[PDB]
Amino acid sequence: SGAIYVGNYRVVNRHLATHNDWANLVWEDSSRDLLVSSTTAQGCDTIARCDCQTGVYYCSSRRKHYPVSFSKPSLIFVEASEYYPARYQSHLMLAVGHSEPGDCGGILRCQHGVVGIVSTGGNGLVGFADVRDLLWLDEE
Ligand SMILES: [Zn+2]
Repeated sequence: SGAIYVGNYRVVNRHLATHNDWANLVWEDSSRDLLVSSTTAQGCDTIARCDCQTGVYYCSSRRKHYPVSFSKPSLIFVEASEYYPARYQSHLMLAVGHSEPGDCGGILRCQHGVVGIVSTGGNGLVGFADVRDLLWLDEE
């Protein structure tokens, strides 16, 4: 589990979104595994605006933050998980590291701020849904 809080937005894995999220929907994209809902309180997070490929991510199934190198966001085939069938996921970054389903929502951060959240795992990789292209998260 986990979310990003920026402005009056809450960014969550689409597959973990709640009824309240869907009832206060700003934007969602199944192909990206992302959903954004509206918040009353202002968020603590800053979104990275950059093309970093190194950062640190939180792994709940290890209670640890790990430094990682990761690929640039792309359209990647993802094997079946507990929460999706095998499918193509867009805007996905991969790193070598540990990720189980409940690790979804852990933040990946670089020197510029939040890069994305954990969205995929298995076979010794961790996949992250990028948010750095969502420039509208920083305004309105
Ligand atoms: Zn960066």
